[PDB]
Amino acid sequence: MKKIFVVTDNRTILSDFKNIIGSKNDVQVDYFCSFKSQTSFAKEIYNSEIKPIDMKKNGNDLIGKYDLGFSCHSKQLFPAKLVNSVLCINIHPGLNPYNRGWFPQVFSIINKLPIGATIHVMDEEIDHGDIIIQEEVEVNSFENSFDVYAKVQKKEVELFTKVIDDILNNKFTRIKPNSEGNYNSIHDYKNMCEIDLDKIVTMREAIDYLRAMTHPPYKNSYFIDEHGNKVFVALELEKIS
Amino acid sequence: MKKIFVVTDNRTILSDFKNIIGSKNDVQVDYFCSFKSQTSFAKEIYNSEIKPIDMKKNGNDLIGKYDLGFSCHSKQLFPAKLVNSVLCINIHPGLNPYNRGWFPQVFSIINKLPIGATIHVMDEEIDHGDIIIQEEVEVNSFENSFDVYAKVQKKEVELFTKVIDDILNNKFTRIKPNSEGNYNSIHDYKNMCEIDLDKIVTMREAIDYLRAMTHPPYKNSYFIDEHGNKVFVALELEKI
Ligand SMILES: Cc1cn([C@H]2C[C@H](O)[C@@H](COP(=O)(O)OP(=O)(O)O[C@H]3O[C@H](C)[C@@H](N)[C@H](O)[C@H]3O)O2)c(=O)[nH]c1=O
Ligand SMILES: Cc1cn([C@H]2C[C@H](O)[C@@H](COP(=O)(O)OP(=O)(O)O)O2)c(=O)[nH]c1=O
Repeated sequence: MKKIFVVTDNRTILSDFKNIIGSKNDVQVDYFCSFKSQTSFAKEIYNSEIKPIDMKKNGNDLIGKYDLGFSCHSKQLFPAKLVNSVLCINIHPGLNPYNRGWFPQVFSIINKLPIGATIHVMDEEIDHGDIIIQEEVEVNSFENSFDVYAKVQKKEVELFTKVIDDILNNKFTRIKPNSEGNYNSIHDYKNMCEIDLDKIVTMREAIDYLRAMTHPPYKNSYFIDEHGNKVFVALELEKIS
Repeated sequence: MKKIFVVTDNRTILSDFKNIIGSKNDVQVDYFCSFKSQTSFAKEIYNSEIKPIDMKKNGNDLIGKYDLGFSCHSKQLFPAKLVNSVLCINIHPGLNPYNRGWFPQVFSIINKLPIGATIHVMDEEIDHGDIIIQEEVEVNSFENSFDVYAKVQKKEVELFTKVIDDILNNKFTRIKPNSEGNYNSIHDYKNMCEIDLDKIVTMREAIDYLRAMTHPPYKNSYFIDEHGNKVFVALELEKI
């Protein structure tokens, strides 16, 4: 009777996991989310389908109570000794080791490194340890950050569905990542948000930039005009074929 | 009793002109439209508030019956015999002589020549005769073609309200354009609509181009991608 914890701040992921994991024998599972997340998850917390936790403070208190941990779309990072003492697996919206860090799909639309989904064993470093399973996702011309994120998310759930048995059976793939690849900080993102009106680019590049920064309902890219107006920009694309 | 004819394919222009002209004395006004609004105007047709006409063919059959002609957001050209037969005045959504012909505001957002409304006497050429009155409108950074056009169309009506009494009394300002300006044909406009993915531009330029091509509900600018899907693009801006 494996005992499992799952940390997420995503409703859709929370719902998919429950589905996949609740289907399984010999499994008990507690679900946690973050404190920043008290409202998004107000009906479910109150029903206690999930429970806030400060992983920074108290993550290490789950040592000894669980056999297996999962992080999927989780606002928080797991403490080292938790990760070094319990098997913790991350289900991640990018293709390690490319565009590790913040908003992988945004950076992929711009810099053309592969994007996809990875499930990997957690280590002390971010998006860094043994890969269990991962798959690339196509970026089409007509897609923005939101469409690519949504393909990635679905691939995530399909890949976890494919490997959850092996993991609960504690016999599963572990492959070293092939290079260190690259990381993008939240500051790297923030520096791209302000459009530089004088920057020289092809139309291809302006479009790829505008679509990479388009993800309803967020407001991301902007310019500051003459009169000091702050104007946010988003792009819409439609395939007519 | 001054006999006037008005040609439009726009509902709000139609009821605007009804309101303005309809508050004047000693005028009798007939309204016309293209056969292409037959359906979209059917209810006004049945109430004889307006009546389609095929200008190309039978426009000249208006010769002799009116003292004064107006065109405003019509789909049709007045035939030239009708033009030289009576005073015909165009109420026009551009600032003549800049960006005459197609979608003035779209070219102006890109090429920066002014935009505005112009009320002008019609001659045989397009967007060309003596200017009665016209006024520039501003293009702010956050506006697309829809936004600017709406401002221009509001201005058209304003200007017309200001000069209709003069025109009715047959003594109104007519100045010649300061130059021949420039004209943009359908061929110019269509070419502008296909994006050149390889063209080098500032981001200012990319954004001005795309906002100039944004005009809900239409789909205007597009690129052909590597699989030859035709992809239409539009931009949203939001001053915060
Ligand atoms: C905050 C924010 C998000 N987005 C887009 C791009 C992101 O890839 C996507 C989802 O981000 P999110 O914060 O909605 O939701 P998740 O990916 O659901 O978020 C969680 O998992 C991530 C791995 C963590 N880094 C986040 O802290 C955590 O909240 O939404 C934007 O376009 N603009 C934004 O300001
Ligand atoms: C027909 C069409 C119009 N437009 C925009 C540009 C034109 O300035 C604007 C107005 O033309 P239109 O809506 O044809 O109506 P009316 O003569 O009643 O105004 O719509 C497009 O952007 N694409 C199109 O295909």
